[PDB]
Amino acid sequence: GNAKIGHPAPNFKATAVMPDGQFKDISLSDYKGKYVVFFFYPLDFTFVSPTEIIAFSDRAEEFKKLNCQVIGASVDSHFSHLAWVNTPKKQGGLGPMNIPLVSDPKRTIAQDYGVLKADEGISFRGLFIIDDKGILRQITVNDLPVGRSVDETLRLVQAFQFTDKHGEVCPA
Amino acid sequence: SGNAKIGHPAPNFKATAVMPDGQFKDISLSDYKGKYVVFFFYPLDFTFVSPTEIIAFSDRAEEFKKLNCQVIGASVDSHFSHLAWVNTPKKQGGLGPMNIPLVSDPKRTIAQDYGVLKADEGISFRGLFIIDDKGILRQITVNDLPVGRSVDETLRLVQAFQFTDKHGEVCP
Ligand SMILES: COC(=O)[C@H](CO)NC(=O)N[C@]1(C)CC[C@]2(C)CC[C@]3(C)C4=CC=C5C(=CC(=O)C(O)=C5C)[C@]4(C)CC[C@@]3(C)[C@@H]2C1
Ligand SMILES: COC(=O)[C@H](CO)NC(=O)N[C@]1(C)CC[C@]2(C)CC[C@]3(C)C4=CC=C5C(=CC(=O)C(O)=C5C)[C@]4(C)CC[C@@]3(C)[C@@H]2C1
Repeated sequence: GNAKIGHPAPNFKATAVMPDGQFKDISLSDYKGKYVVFFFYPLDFTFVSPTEIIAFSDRAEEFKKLNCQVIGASVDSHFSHLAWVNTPKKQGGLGPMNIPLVSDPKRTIAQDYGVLKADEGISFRGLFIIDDKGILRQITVNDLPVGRSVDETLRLVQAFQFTDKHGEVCPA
Repeated sequence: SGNAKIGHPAPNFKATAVMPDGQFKDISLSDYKGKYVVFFFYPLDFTFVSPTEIIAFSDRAEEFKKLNCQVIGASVDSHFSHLAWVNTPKKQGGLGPMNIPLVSDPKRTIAQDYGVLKADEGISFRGLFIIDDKGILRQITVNDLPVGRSVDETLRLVQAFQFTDKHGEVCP
């Protein structure tokens, strides 16, 4: 792919299901000025991904406190995303979301980020930390069965922000 | 770039390492078939963030041994540089005695194979790779230089891959 540490993260423009339940076309560049956590999950209506998606959504305020936007993505259609959002949580659904969920039906965003599982047209569990200038700072890719940690993601975002500011602090 | 792809054999290498007993030995990734491997790069010796990471993995090597997991560190520095850093006591800014081997990659080919060579600076990013007992790459982690890695998170991942290896694999 085109995701390289220290280089601009690949832009994308894609339809997402937004927290209000409506569809909107969004771009990574919409979020310049904020840190971004951009994470891929394989498919809707699965059993490892909902733990991650719900954790990032439940804890969205902790990312907001770090001026950090979280965005999820999968190759499944935006209609499929909303169907899972609208599935009651007690039946295995996501429930209302605090983060947008991008649809990548052409697989070009996963390819751009180097996380397409080519023999099975879905993304690996890629997670990318992009700074406020659009520069890629961190790459995480898990094989399909193993999920990610919101605690670890917050540790990384905060640490990148602290090290960003080091030489810019008052010299008193 | 690089040849490190999830679900494919992790790129083999054969290189000089400083072993835990303080002596040089030429080792290969394939030496560790039958065990999980955590293989991690750091930018160069005698630095300031890297020793904290190296010493943390070394100090906690027994937690990986309990998981039948070998930890291996690497950088582009010469094998003599590694030994001098080990031979410098921790209280004077060195590593002190190590429980993990440290691989030397002076031709930069291992860093290139794993896709973590930083262009025109001749050093690796903070790459970390989880390789299963069959030699297959399961996890990719790459941090930009200012932010270190977590032993807790690495153990979480190794444990999670070993957990999911227990159910549903092609050979009963
Ligand atoms: C007329 O234009 C202006 O006033 C502009 C601002 O717009 N100031 C400006 O250019 N200062 C200059 C000339 C240029 C910038 C530097 C060299 C670098 C930072 C600086 C050492 C420094 C950093 C940290 C605080 C400081 C004092 C505090 O009371 C405090 O709370 C904080 C947190 C001081 C100690 C005040 C002086 C300081 C700002 C100087 C002085
Ligand atoms: C499949 O080959 C056979 O069963 C032949 C008869 O044809 N038996 C055979 O060699 N038995 C022996 C001698 C004895 C039985 C054991 C020790 C145990 C299972 C085994 C590790 C094992 C399990 C799972 C697959 C395997 C290879 C594949 O290509 C595959 O798709 C699948 C799903 C392999 C890796 C092939 C070797 C394997 C069968 C050996 C070898």
